[PDB]
Amino acid sequence: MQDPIADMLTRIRNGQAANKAAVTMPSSKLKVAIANVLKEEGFIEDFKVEGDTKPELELTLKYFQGKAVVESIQRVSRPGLRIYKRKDELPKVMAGLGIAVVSTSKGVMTDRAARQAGLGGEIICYV
Amino acid sequence: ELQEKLIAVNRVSKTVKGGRIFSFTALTVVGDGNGRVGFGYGKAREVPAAIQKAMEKARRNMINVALNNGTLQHPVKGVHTGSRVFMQPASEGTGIIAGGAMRAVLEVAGVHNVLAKAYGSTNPINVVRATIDGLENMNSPEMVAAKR
Amino acid sequence: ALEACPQKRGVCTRVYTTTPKKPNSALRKVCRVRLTNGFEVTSYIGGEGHNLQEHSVILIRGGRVKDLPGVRYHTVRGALDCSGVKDRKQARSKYGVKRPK
Amino acid sequence: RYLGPKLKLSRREGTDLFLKSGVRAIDTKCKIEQAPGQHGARKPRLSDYGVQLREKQKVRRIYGVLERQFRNYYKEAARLKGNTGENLLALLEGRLDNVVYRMGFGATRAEARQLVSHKAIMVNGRVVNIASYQVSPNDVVSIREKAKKQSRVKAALELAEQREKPTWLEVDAGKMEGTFKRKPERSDLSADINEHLIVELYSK
Amino acid sequence: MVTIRLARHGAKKRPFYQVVVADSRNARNGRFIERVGFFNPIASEKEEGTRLDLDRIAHWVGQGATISDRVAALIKEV
Amino acid sequence: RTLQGRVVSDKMEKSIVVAIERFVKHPIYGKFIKRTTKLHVHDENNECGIGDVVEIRECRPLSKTKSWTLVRVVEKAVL
RNA sequence: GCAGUGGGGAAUAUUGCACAAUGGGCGCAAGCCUGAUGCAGCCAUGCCGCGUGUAUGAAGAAGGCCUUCGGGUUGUAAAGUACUUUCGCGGGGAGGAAGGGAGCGACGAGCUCAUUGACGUUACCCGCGAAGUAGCACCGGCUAACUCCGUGCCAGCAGCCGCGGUAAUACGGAGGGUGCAAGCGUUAAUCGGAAUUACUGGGCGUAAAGCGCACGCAGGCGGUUUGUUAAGUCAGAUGUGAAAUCCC
Repeated sequence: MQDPIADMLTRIRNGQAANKAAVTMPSSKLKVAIANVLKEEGFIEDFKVEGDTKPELELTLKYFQGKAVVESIQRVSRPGLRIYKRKDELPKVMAGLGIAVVSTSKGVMTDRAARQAGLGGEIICYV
Repeated sequence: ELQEKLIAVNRVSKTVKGGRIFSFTALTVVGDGNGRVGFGYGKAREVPAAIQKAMEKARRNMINVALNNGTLQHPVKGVHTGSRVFMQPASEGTGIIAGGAMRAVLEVAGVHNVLAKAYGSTNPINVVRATIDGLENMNSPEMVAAKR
Repeated sequence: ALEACPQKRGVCTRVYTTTPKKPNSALRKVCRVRLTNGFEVTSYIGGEGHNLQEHSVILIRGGRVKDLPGVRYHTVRGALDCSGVKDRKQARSKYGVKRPK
Repeated sequence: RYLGPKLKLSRREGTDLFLKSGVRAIDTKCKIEQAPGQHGARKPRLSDYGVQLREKQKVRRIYGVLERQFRNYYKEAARLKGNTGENLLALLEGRLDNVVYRMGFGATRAEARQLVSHKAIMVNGRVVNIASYQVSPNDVVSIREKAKKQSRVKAALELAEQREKPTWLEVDAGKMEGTFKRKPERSDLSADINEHLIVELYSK
Repeated sequence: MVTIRLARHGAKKRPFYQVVVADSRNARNGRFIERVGFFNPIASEKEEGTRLDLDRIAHWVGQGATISDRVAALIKEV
Repeated sequence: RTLQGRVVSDKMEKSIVVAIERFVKHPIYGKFIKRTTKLHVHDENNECGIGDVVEIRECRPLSKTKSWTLVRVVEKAVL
């Protein structure tokens, strides 16, 4: 598709809306790299590689009483207009309550993770 | 104890059948200064009658702003009617930089430092609401962690 | 003012009188002036009495008269042939009237 | 500064401000208690904006300062940490001309402002002729060695004897010197000012 | 012609010359090549009247840089 | 300077025009913009033909319009 | 070209003094030239410590101001006196720069010494010393500051909303008050508020606004995997980063 990352993000923003147990999404090293921070931060239970012939990423979403584990989640860096932030440009999503995934040379990390490493990159999306 | 602040008072006049009946309105802000706020807007024939009645209503409808080091948690943009209000936390030594309608509500709120601005409609009655509404949508890490 | 100048001179063409609009009624004194700018506009004549003839030549200030639709300029009394008001005890700063001894 | 009838501002503010002969029973406020003009006898009808306005008024009148700097110092005190109201008086009370007054070198802030401008006042050795000078703690403010002869200060300091000084200060009539201990709190200052009313006004 | 003269910072009640090596064409207070020291006629601001920095000028001297009459006196004083 | 382009013409003798293209961001918007330029490179050996994407380097101005010369041919043909 | 004249215009100045200093041209040097410049004069045009005053001063008997006519206000008295201390007079007289010259030394380096002070005398310091003008705009709302009298949709006010037909605080006058404290008002000119072109900040069913439709060129965008190049992009170092400034 146009922007696979945005698709995945949306396909998850959708699954949570309908309170779905798990959601499929075409596999991809980059995608997996992302799903890695979502599970560590606590946005998702985890994930697993599924698919008889086609590689998929069965994502197991979790919920709680009141609000969903992931209220908001959207991509800020699209193919139409890429964005890059410096070590001091990394914005703290919701005073830190939430985090943002960035793609740097050191690898895919969050605001705090990237802030510690001391590097900046393309702001994948905010959650 | 609780502290009050008079935002503004309007004469207000309507053409009632038989002449002109005057009714004064008044915006009051009740707050202790450690995390609670209260907005009141009652009417009355006399100015003081409205002021008192307002303070009573302000104390009846209070909110609990989760202050953090004399500031707020995360930025918020409330949009009441045509009016609009934005808020953004700031380090110490900043000072409540905002409108009198918002500042008065922030000062009593306990907020020591904060950056804000009014967009769209700037009605003093619509801005105060948008202000107290944004103070409600405010959340802390414990809330976002517990609710999750 | 064309050149966006504060003031502009001009020779009067005719010193006639005009009547206010609907809400008013009087004989306001005006005069067509041919500013050096190359325009012939009408200016109001402040004061209870003036001494402007055909070859008056007076400096124009710039002010619209709510009463006279068109008169968007006022005459500066106290300059050129435009003699300042006489016995003006109040508005001396305007109309140009020296303070009596 | 305003520079004019000060004995009228007192009544106008309703409170008796100490401009000069506020001690003597000559102070108009003691003889007649009401603002200047002809409408000083009629019953005044103040409003919300009125109390706040007339509030900061007397505040700025006491120290006798312009509305600009008075507003500037407000922004500053409101910027730094701590209660604004408290910080406010702190800065204004830090003014050199003001300090000199509290020290007793001058009969009033007006006269003090004059003494400063006349280079008749020094700070930590070096002389300072700026009334808007912010006096910090541990700073010594004494009279000029050459000004130690002028009868004006000779009579001022003479009366200073036996007279107590503020807790945030400490003068020495003998050496005609003085020290600015620390920043005075609202508790130390007993001014007829409601720091909470002056702040609301600037809020608008 | 590269010359080494004094650059007057001259100000109302503030006479300070900057012995600098610059082209003769350039103005007295124009763009200079490089400062080698300073000069205080009254020597009131600081106790150190002048700081020639011999080694520095010692380079221009021979490179084609000529020193004026006045500056030469200060330089010679080292 | 080495520039990469295409041989859009081989009409002249010992003279071939190379259409070099580049991508630069807009000074205001910032979005990438396409811009090309025709350069008359020298080719004494008349080796390069139309459709050849060769490299261009700065050399002694053979003429007023020619100040570049053929260095190496990247590919074979892409009309 | 400098000063200046006349004309124009709403309108902008001494046809003044002088070279010692700094700097520049020529000469080995002596030295010469230099209204470049250094100053003074005229005009508050502006800014800084004092426009119509500053400080002092009688439970306050006069005058100006206001007034619900009870009162209140201006409170050096509205008299005087002293003042920050102006102005003015006398004396000294700055550089915030020292040589030119002369003596020693090879009139070279260096050292030493003398003359010349303001610019062919200002500033500042010291001494003496008289209190020594004052007015305009405005007071319905925005604009901070009140009524009486006269007049009466009458005369007049007005940037906008308006006001005046016998009680008008917006007309004219008077008492009083506010502002300016020669500034303040006023006139003219430049910037933003306007997220009302909106990249950050926007809209198009009915408020201004989608092409009548189809199709199609350029262009924009475009599934997946691998390799080379790597031009774009990104990174390190280095050169320039005109100077000045923006920012601190």
